Amino acid sequence: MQPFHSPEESVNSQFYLPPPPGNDDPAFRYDKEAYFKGYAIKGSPRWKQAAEDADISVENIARIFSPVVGAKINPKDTPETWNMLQNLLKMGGYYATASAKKYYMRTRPFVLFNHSTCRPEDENTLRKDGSYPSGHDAYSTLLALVLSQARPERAQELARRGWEFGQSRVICGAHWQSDVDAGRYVGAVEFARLQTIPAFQKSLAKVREELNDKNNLLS
Amino acid sequence: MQPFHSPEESVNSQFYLPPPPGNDDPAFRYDKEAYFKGYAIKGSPRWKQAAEDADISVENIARIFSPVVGAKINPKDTPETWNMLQNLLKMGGYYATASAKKYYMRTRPFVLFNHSTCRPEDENTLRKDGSYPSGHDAYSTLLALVLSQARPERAQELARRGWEFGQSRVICGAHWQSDVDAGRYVGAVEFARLQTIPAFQKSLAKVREELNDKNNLLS
Repeated sequence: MQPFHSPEESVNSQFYLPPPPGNDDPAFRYDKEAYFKGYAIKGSPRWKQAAEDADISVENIARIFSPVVGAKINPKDTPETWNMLQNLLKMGGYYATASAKKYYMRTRPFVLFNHSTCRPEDENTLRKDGSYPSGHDAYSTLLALVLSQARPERAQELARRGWEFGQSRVICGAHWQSDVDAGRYVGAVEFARLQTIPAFQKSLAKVREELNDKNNLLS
Repeated sequence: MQPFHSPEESVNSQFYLPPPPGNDDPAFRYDKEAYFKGYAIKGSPRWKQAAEDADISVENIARIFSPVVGAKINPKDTPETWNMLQNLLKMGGYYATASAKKYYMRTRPFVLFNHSTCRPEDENTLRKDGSYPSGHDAYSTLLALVLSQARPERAQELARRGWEFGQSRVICGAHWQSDVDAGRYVGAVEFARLQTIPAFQKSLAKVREELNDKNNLLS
Protein backbone atom coordinates (compact mmCIF):
# COMPACT_ATOMS: atom_id res chain seq x y z
CA MET A 1 0.00 0.00 0.00
CA GLN A 2 1.39 3.35 -1.12
CA PRO A 3 0.51 6.80 0.31
CA PHE A 4 -1.96 8.78 -1.81
CA HIS A 5 0.42 11.74 -1.59
CA SER A 6 3.46 13.24 0.13
CA PRO A 7 3.57 15.39 3.29
CA GLU A 8 4.15 18.45 1.08
CA GLU A 9 0.96 17.87 -0.93
CA SER A 10 -1.27 18.34 2.06
CA VAL A 11 -2.76 21.80 2.40
CA ASN A 12 -0.65 23.86 4.83
CA SER A 13 -2.74 23.89 8.02
CA GLN A 14 -0.51 26.53 9.58
CA PHE A 15 -1.65 29.00 6.88
CA TYR A 16 -5.42 28.52 7.12
CA LEU A 17 -6.00 27.92 10.84
CA PRO A 18 -6.21 30.68 13.43
CA PRO A 19 -3.83 30.38 16.38
CA PRO A 20 -5.03 28.48 19.51
CA PRO A 21 -6.61 30.39 22.47
CA GLY A 22 -4.45 31.87 25.23
CA ASN A 23 -5.38 31.38 28.88
CA ASP A 24 -7.15 34.76 28.76
CA ASP A 25 -9.54 33.91 25.92
CA PRO A 26 -13.20 32.98 26.32
CA ALA A 27 -12.54 30.06 24.00
CA PHE A 28 -9.96 28.76 26.49
CA ARG A 29 -12.47 29.13 29.35
CA TYR A 30 -14.81 26.95 27.31
CA ASP A 31 -11.89 24.56 26.63
CA LYS A 32 -11.28 24.06 30.33
CA GLU A 33 -14.90 23.84 31.40
CA ALA A 34 -15.39 21.18 28.75
CA TYR A 35 -12.28 19.39 30.05
CA PHE A 36 -13.43 19.27 33.69
CA LYS A 37 -16.91 18.32 32.57
CA GLY A 38 -15.44 15.26 30.85
CA TYR A 39 -13.17 14.46 33.76
CA ALA A 40 -16.06 14.58 36.24
CA ILE A 41 -17.48 11.36 34.72
CA LYS A 42 -14.30 9.31 34.87
CA GLY A 43 -15.03 5.61 35.44
CA SER A 44 -18.53 5.86 33.96
CA PRO A 45 -19.81 3.97 30.87
CA ARG A 46 -19.61 7.01 28.55
CA TRP A 47 -16.02 7.38 29.75
CA LYS A 48 -15.41 3.73 28.84
CA GLN A 49 -17.04 4.42 25.51
CA ALA A 50 -14.47 7.21 25.12
CA ALA A 51 -11.55 4.86 25.82
CA GLU A 52 -12.87 2.57 23.07
CA ASP A 53 -13.27 5.51 20.67
CA ALA A 54 -9.77 6.74 21.52
CA ASP A 55 -7.83 3.83 20.00
CA ILE A 56 -6.80 4.72 16.41
CA SER A 57 -5.45 1.34 15.35
CA VAL A 58 -6.99 0.10 12.10
CA GLU A 59 -8.47 -2.95 13.91
CA ASN A 60 -10.37 -0.71 16.32
CA ILE A 61 -11.37 1.72 13.59
CA ALA A 62 -12.73 -1.20 11.58
CA ARG A 63 -14.70 -2.62 14.52
CA ILE A 64 -16.32 0.76 15.17
CA PHE A 65 -17.16 1.67 11.59
CA SER A 66 -18.28 -1.75 10.37
CA PRO A 67 -21.73 -1.66 12.05
CA VAL A 68 -22.05 1.97 10.92
CA VAL A 69 -21.49 1.32 7.19
CA GLY A 70 -23.41 -1.95 7.50
CA ALA A 71 -20.73 -4.08 5.87
CA LYS A 72 -17.85 -6.29 7.01
CA ILE A 73 -14.52 -4.55 7.21
CA ASN A 74 -11.54 -6.89 7.54
CA PRO A 75 -8.30 -7.61 5.68
CA LYS A 76 -9.75 -10.77 4.09
CA ASP A 77 -13.12 -9.65 2.71
CA THR A 78 -12.37 -5.94 2.14
CA PRO A 79 -8.65 -5.70 1.44
CA GLU A 80 -8.76 -2.31 -0.28
CA THR A 81 -10.99 -0.77 2.40
CA TRP A 82 -8.49 -2.06 4.94
CA ASN A 83 -5.63 -0.30 3.08
CA MET A 84 -7.80 2.85 2.75
CA LEU A 85 -8.32 3.03 6.53
CA GLN A 86 -4.52 3.10 7.02
CA ASN A 87 -3.68 5.38 4.11
CA LEU A 88 -6.19 7.92 5.49
CA LEU A 89 -4.56 7.82 8.93
CA LYS A 90 -1.29 9.05 7.39
CA MET A 91 -2.97 11.56 5.05
CA GLY A 92 -5.48 12.96 7.56
CA GLY A 93 -3.95 12.27 10.99
CA TYR A 94 -0.32 13.25 10.25
CA TYR A 95 0.24 14.99 6.90
CA ALA A 96 -2.81 17.27 7.11
CA THR A 97 -2.13 18.63 10.62
CA ALA A 98 1.64 18.52 10.79
CA SER A 99 2.74 22.12 10.15
CA ALA A 100 0.22 23.74 12.50
CA LYS A 101 0.95 21.05 15.11
CA LYS A 102 4.70 21.72 15.00
CA TYR A 103 4.28 25.50 14.83
CA TYR A 104 2.21 25.89 18.03
CA MET A 105 3.18 22.74 19.92
CA ARG A 106 0.07 23.12 22.06
CA THR A 107 0.18 21.64 25.56
CA ARG A 108 -2.44 18.95 26.25
CA PRO A 109 -5.08 19.30 29.01
CA PHE A 110 -4.06 16.21 31.00
CA VAL A 111 -0.46 17.40 31.14
CA LEU A 112 -1.54 20.87 32.23
CA PHE A 113 -3.73 19.62 35.09
CA ASN A 114 -1.62 16.60 35.97
CA HIS A 115 -4.36 14.05 35.43
CA SER A 116 -4.46 10.78 33.56
CA THR A 117 -6.47 10.35 30.36
CA CYS A 118 -9.09 7.73 29.52
CA ARG A 119 -6.28 5.87 27.77
CA PRO A 120 -3.07 5.87 29.78
CA GLU A 121 -1.21 3.60 27.36
CA ASP A 122 -1.10 6.29 24.68
CA GLU A 123 -0.22 9.14 27.02
CA ASN A 124 3.53 9.19 26.52
CA THR A 125 3.27 9.30 22.74
CA LEU A 126 0.77 12.14 22.95
CA ARG A 127 2.98 14.29 25.22
CA LYS A 128 5.51 14.80 22.44
CA ASP A 129 2.90 15.90 19.93
CA GLY A 130 1.25 19.31 19.56
CA SER A 131 -2.44 19.19 20.54
CA TYR A 132 -3.63 21.63 17.96
CA PRO A 133 -5.32 20.84 15.70
CA SER A 134 -6.45 17.32 16.61
CA GLY A 135 -5.04 14.77 14.18
CA HIS A 136 -7.33 12.12 15.68
CA ASP A 137 -10.36 14.20 14.77
CA ALA A 138 -9.08 15.18 11.36
CA TYR A 139 -8.71 11.43 10.81
CA SER A 140 -12.11 10.30 12.09
CA THR A 141 -13.75 13.14 10.10
CA LEU A 142 -11.97 12.33 6.83
CA LEU A 143 -12.92 8.69 7.39
CA ALA A 144 -16.62 9.45 7.85
CA LEU A 145 -16.62 11.56 4.61
CA VAL A 146 -14.79 9.03 2.44
CA LEU A 147 -17.03 6.21 3.63
CA SER A 148 -20.10 8.45 2.97
CA GLN A 149 -18.74 8.82 -0.55
CA ALA A 150 -18.43 5.05 -1.01
CA ARG A 151 -21.71 4.23 0.70
CA PRO A 152 -24.13 7.21 0.51
CA GLU A 153 -26.93 4.95 1.73
CA ARG A 154 -25.48 5.22 5.23
CA ALA A 155 -24.40 8.88 5.11
CA GLN A 156 -26.49 10.07 8.06
CA GLU A 157 -25.19 7.33 10.40
CA LEU A 158 -21.62 8.03 9.25
CA ALA A 159 -21.97 11.77 9.93
CA ARG A 160 -23.47 11.11 13.38
CA ARG A 161 -20.63 8.73 14.21
CA GLY A 162 -18.17 11.35 12.94
CA TRP A 163 -19.52 14.00 15.32
CA GLU A 164 -19.62 11.67 18.35
CA PHE A 165 -15.90 10.89 18.01
CA GLY A 166 -15.23 14.52 18.96
CA GLN A 167 -17.21 14.25 22.16
CA SER A 168 -15.15 11.19 23.04
CA ARG A 169 -11.85 13.03 22.44
CA VAL A 170 -12.83 15.91 24.71
CA ILE A 171 -13.92 13.42 27.40
CA CYS A 172 -10.71 11.37 27.18
CA GLY A 173 -8.71 14.46 28.07
CA ALA A 174 -5.88 14.31 25.55
CA HIS A 175 -7.40 17.10 23.39
CA TRP A 176 -9.07 20.44 24.04
CA GLN A 177 -12.51 21.15 22.55
CA SER A 178 -10.92 23.74 20.25
CA ASP A 179 -8.37 21.17 18.93
CA VAL A 180 -11.33 18.96 18.03
CA ASP A 181 -13.19 21.74 16.25
CA ALA A 182 -10.15 22.70 14.20
CA GLY A 183 -9.39 19.02 13.51
CA ARG A 184 -12.81 18.56 11.88
CA TYR A 185 -12.26 21.40 9.45
CA VAL A 186 -8.79 20.05 8.63
CA GLY A 187 -10.36 16.67 7.79
CA ALA A 188 -12.71 18.31 5.29
CA VAL A 189 -9.89 20.29 3.60
CA GLU A 190 -7.88 17.07 3.17
CA PHE A 191 -10.98 15.29 1.86
CA ALA A 192 -11.28 17.95 -0.85
CA ARG A 193 -7.58 17.62 -1.71
CA LEU A 194 -7.94 13.83 -2.06
CA GLN A 195 -10.64 14.19 -4.75
CA THR A 196 -8.03 15.57 -7.15
CA ILE A 197 -5.57 12.70 -6.70
CA PRO A 198 -6.06 9.95 -9.30
CA ALA A 199 -4.69 7.20 -7.05
CA PHE A 200 -7.33 8.13 -4.50
CA GLN A 201 -10.14 7.92 -7.07
CA LYS A 202 -8.80 4.53 -8.19
CA SER A 203 -8.78 3.17 -4.63
CA LEU A 204 -12.18 4.67 -3.80
CA ALA A 205 -13.66 2.87 -6.80
CA LYS A 206 -12.60 -0.49 -5.29
CA VAL A 207 -13.73 0.45 -1.79
CA ARG A 208 -17.19 1.29 -3.17
CA GLU A 209 -17.29 -2.18 -4.74
CA GLU A 210 -16.28 -3.95 -1.47
CA LEU A 211 -18.73 -2.12 0.79
CA ASN A 212 -21.69 -2.48 -1.56
CA ASP A 213 -20.96 -6.14 -2.38
CA LYS A 214 -23.97 -8.21 -1.21
CA ASN A 215 -21.51 -10.76 0.08
CA ASN A 216 -20.01 -8.20 2.50
CA LEU A 217 -23.27 -6.69 3.79
CA LEU A 218 -24.17 -7.18 7.45
CA SER A 219 -27.02 -9.24 8.85
CA MET B 1 -29.56 25.51 -14.43
CA GLN B 2 -31.23 22.67 -12.54
CA PRO B 3 -30.61 21.58 -8.93
CA PHE B 4 -27.93 18.92 -8.44
CA HIS B 5 -30.42 16.93 -6.38
CA SER B 6 -33.76 17.12 -4.61
CA PRO B 7 -34.37 18.18 -1.02
CA GLU B 8 -34.75 14.51 -0.01
CA GLU B 9 -31.26 13.70 -1.23
CA SER B 10 -29.47 15.95 1.27
CA VAL B 11 -28.33 14.06 4.36
CA ASN B 12 -30.84 14.58 7.19
CA SER B 13 -29.18 17.19 9.41
CA GLN B 14 -31.66 16.62 12.22
CA PHE B 15 -30.30 13.08 12.51
CA TYR B 16 -26.58 13.72 12.73
CA LEU B 17 -26.29 17.10 14.51
CA PRO B 18 -26.48 17.38 18.32
CA PRO B 19 -29.08 19.72 19.84
CA PRO B 20 -27.82 23.30 20.14
CA PRO B 21 -26.24 24.51 23.42
CA GLY B 22 -28.96 25.21 25.97
CA ASN B 23 -29.34 27.66 28.83
CA ASP B 24 -26.85 26.09 31.24
CA ASP B 25 -24.27 24.61 28.85
CA PRO B 26 -20.65 25.82 28.80
CA ALA B 27 -20.82 25.97 24.99
CA PHE B 28 -23.76 28.33 25.46
CA ARG B 29 -21.83 30.47 27.94
CA TYR B 30 -19.18 30.58 25.21
CA ASP B 31 -21.78 31.53 22.57
CA LYS B 32 -22.75 34.59 24.67
CA GLU B 33 -19.15 35.62 25.37
CA ALA B 34 -18.29 35.42 21.67
CA TYR B 35 -21.44 37.42 20.90
CA PHE B 36 -20.55 40.17 23.38
CA LYS B 37 -16.98 40.35 22.06
CA GLY B 38 -18.35 40.85 18.54
CA TYR B 39 -20.91 43.55 19.32
CA ALA B 40 -18.31 45.40 21.37
CA ILE B 41 -16.44 46.27 18.16
CA LYS B 42 -19.45 47.69 16.37
CA GLY B 43 -18.32 50.31 13.86
CA SER B 44 -14.71 49.19 13.47
CA PRO B 45 -13.02 48.08 10.22
CA ARG B 46 -13.55 44.41 11.19
CA TRP B 47 -17.27 45.18 11.58
CA LYS B 48 -17.32 46.72 8.11
CA GLN B 49 -15.59 43.66 6.70
CA ALA B 50 -18.17 41.46 8.45
CA ALA B 51 -20.95 43.57 6.94
CA GLU B 52 -19.56 42.75 3.50
CA ASP B 53 -19.22 39.01 4.22
CA ALA B 54 -22.83 38.83 5.42
CA ASP B 55 -24.33 39.36 1.96
CA ILE B 56 -24.87 35.90 0.42
CA SER B 57 -26.18 37.24 -2.87
CA VAL B 58 -24.38 35.52 -5.75
CA GLU B 59 -22.95 38.85 -6.95
CA ASN B 60 -21.29 39.51 -3.60
CA ILE B 61 -20.16 35.92 -3.17
CA ALA B 62 -18.52 36.02 -6.60
CA ARG B 63 -16.79 39.32 -5.79
CA ILE B 64 -15.28 37.90 -2.57
CA PHE B 65 -14.13 34.58 -3.99
CA SER B 66 -12.74 35.97 -7.26
CA PRO B 67 -9.41 37.29 -5.92
CA VAL B 68 -9.15 34.25 -3.67
CA VAL B 69 -9.52 31.61 -6.39
CA GLY B 70 -7.53 33.90 -8.70
CA ALA B 71 -9.95 34.17 -11.63
CA LYS B 72 -12.87 36.29 -12.86
CA ILE B 73 -16.33 35.10 -11.88
CA ASN B 74 -19.23 36.62 -13.81
CA PRO B 75 -22.23 35.42 -15.87
CA LYS B 76 -20.47 36.26 -19.11
CA ASP B 77 -16.94 34.87 -18.75
CA THR B 78 -17.71 31.94 -16.44
CA PRO B 79 -21.34 30.91 -17.00
CA GLU B 80 -21.12 27.45 -15.38
CA THR B 81 -19.18 28.71 -12.37
CA TRP B 82 -21.96 31.33 -12.08
CA ASN B 83 -24.61 28.57 -12.11
CA MET B 84 -22.50 26.44 -9.72
CA LEU B 85 -22.47 29.27 -7.14
CA GLN B 86 -26.25 29.46 -7.34
CA ASN B 87 -26.73 25.70 -7.21
CA LEU B 88 -24.59 25.34 -4.09
CA LEU B 89 -26.51 28.05 -2.23
CA LYS B 90 -29.61 25.88 -2.74
CA MET B 91 -27.85 22.60 -1.94
CA GLY B 92 -25.83 23.86 1.02
CA GLY B 93 -27.65 26.92 2.36
CA TYR B 94 -31.14 25.44 2.10
CA TYR B 95 -31.50 21.68 1.48
CA ALA B 96 -28.61 20.57 3.73
CA THR B 97 -29.70 22.48 6.86
CA ALA B 98 -33.48 22.33 6.51
CA SER B 99 -34.60 19.58 8.87
CA ALA B 100 -32.43 20.66 11.77
CA LYS B 101 -33.40 24.35 11.38
CA LYS B 102 -37.13 23.54 11.33
CA TYR B 103 -36.77 21.09 14.20
CA TYR B 104 -35.00 23.42 16.64
CA MET B 105 -35.94 26.91 15.47
CA ARG B 106 -33.08 28.41 17.50
CA THR B 107 -33.39 32.09 18.37
CA ARG B 108 -30.64 34.32 16.98
CA PRO B 109 -28.24 36.32 19.18
CA PHE B 110 -29.40 39.80 18.13
CA VAL B 111 -32.98 38.91 19.09
CA LEU B 112 -32.02 37.43 22.45
CA PHE B 113 -30.18 40.67 23.39
CA ASN B 114 -32.42 43.19 21.63
CA HIS B 115 -29.75 44.51 19.23
CA SER B 116 -29.13 45.32 15.58
CA THR B 117 -26.95 43.14 13.30
CA CYS B 118 -24.15 44.30 10.97
CA ARG B 119 -26.59 44.05 8.05
CA PRO B 120 -30.00 45.44 9.07
CA GLU B 121 -31.44 45.14 5.54
CA ASP B 122 -31.45 41.36 6.02
CA GLU B 123 -32.87 41.28 9.53
CA ASN B 124 -36.49 40.77 8.47
CA THR B 125 -35.80 37.48 6.68
CA LEU B 126 -33.40 36.13 9.30
CA ARG B 127 -36.02 36.69 12.03
CA LYS B 128 -38.30 34.17 10.31
CA ASP B 129 -35.62 31.51 10.24
CA GLY B 130 -34.02 29.23 12.85
CA SER B 131 -30.33 29.94 13.52
CA TYR B 132 -29.01 26.38 13.89
CA PRO B 133 -27.20 25.14 12.01
CA SER B 134 -25.93 28.09 9.99
CA GLY B 135 -26.90 27.79 6.32
CA HIS B 136 -24.66 30.76 5.45
CA ASP B 137 -21.70 28.87 6.91
CA ALA B 138 -22.70 25.51 5.39
CA TYR B 139 -22.79 27.34 2.05
CA SER B 140 -19.55 29.33 2.34
CA THR B 141 -17.75 26.14 3.45
CA LEU B 142 -19.22 24.04 0.62
CA LEU B 143 -18.15 26.73 -1.85
CA ALA B 144 -14.58 26.90 -0.50
CA LEU B 145 -14.20 23.12 -0.74
CA VAL B 146 -15.73 22.87 -4.20
CA LEU B 147 -13.44 25.62 -5.52
CA SER B 148 -10.47 23.87 -3.90
CA GLN B 149 -11.42 20.84 -5.98
CA ALA B 150 -11.33 23.02 -9.13
CA ARG B 151 -8.13 24.97 -8.41
CA PRO B 152 -6.25 22.88 -5.88
CA GLU B 153 -3.25 25.22 -6.01
CA ARG B 154 -5.33 27.94 -4.29
CA ALA B 155 -6.59 25.49 -1.59
CA GLN B 156 -4.80 27.18 1.33
CA GLU B 157 -6.23 30.63 0.51
CA LEU B 158 -9.73 29.15 0.02
CA ALA B 159 -9.48 27.22 3.30
CA ARG B 160 -8.45 30.39 5.10
CA ARG B 161 -11.23 32.47 3.54
CA GLY B 162 -13.76 29.76 4.49
CA TRP B 163 -12.69 29.97 8.11
CA GLU B 164 -12.83 33.81 8.13
CA PHE B 165 -16.44 33.82 6.93
CA GLY B 166 -17.39 32.06 10.16
CA GLN B 167 -15.66 34.75 12.24
CA SER B 168 -17.56 37.46 10.33
CA ARG B 169 -20.89 35.68 11.02
CA VAL B 170 -20.23 35.59 14.78
CA ILE B 171 -19.29 39.28 14.71
CA CYS B 172 -22.34 40.29 12.62
CA GLY B 173 -24.59 38.89 15.34
CA ALA B 174 -27.07 36.82 13.31
CA HIS B 175 -25.53 33.48 14.31
CA TRP B 176 -24.04 31.95 17.42
CA GLN B 177 -20.55 30.45 17.41
CA SER B 178 -22.12 27.01 17.77
CA ASP B 179 -24.32 27.58 14.68
CA VAL B 180 -21.20 28.39 12.70
CA ASP B 181 -19.31 25.27 13.83
CA ALA B 182 -22.30 23.07 13.04
CA GLY B 183 -22.72 24.76 9.67
CA ARG B 184 -19.10 24.05 8.70
CA TYR B 185 -19.64 20.35 9.33
CA VAL B 186 -22.93 20.36 7.43
CA GLY B 187 -21.16 21.93 4.45
CA ALA B 188 -18.58 19.11 4.47
CA VAL B 189 -21.31 16.45 4.69
CA GLU B 190 -23.11 17.98 1.67
CA PHE B 191 -19.76 18.20 -0.17
CA ALA B 192 -19.25 14.43 0.20
CA ARG B 193 -22.82 13.73 -0.95
CA LEU B 194 -22.37 15.89 -4.07
CA GLN B 195 -19.33 13.80 -5.07
CA THR B 196 -21.73 10.92 -5.77
CA ILE B 197 -24.00 12.84 -8.16
CA PRO B 198 -23.15 12.78 -11.92
CA ALA B 199 -24.70 16.21 -12.59
CA PHE B 200 -22.32 17.71 -10.03
CA GLN B 201 -19.32 15.96 -11.59
CA LYS B 202 -20.30 17.11 -15.09
CA SER B 203 -20.73 20.66 -13.83
CA LEU B 204 -17.48 20.62 -11.84
CA ALA B 205 -15.57 19.57 -14.98
CA LYS B 206 -16.75 22.71 -16.80
CA VAL B 207 -16.03 24.92 -13.81
CA ARG B 208 -12.49 23.51 -13.75
CA GLU B 209 -12.04 24.54 -17.41
CA GLU B 210 -13.49 28.04 -16.94
CA LEU B 211 -11.36 28.77 -13.90
CA ASN B 212 -8.04 27.59 -15.33
CA ASP B 213 -8.65 29.30 -18.68
CA LYS B 214 -5.88 31.83 -19.43
CA ASN B 215 -8.46 34.46 -20.43
CA ASN B 216 -9.96 34.33 -16.94
CA LEU B 217 -6.88 34.21 -14.73
CA LEU B 218 -6.39 37.03 -12.29
CA SER B 219 -4.42 38.27 -9.26
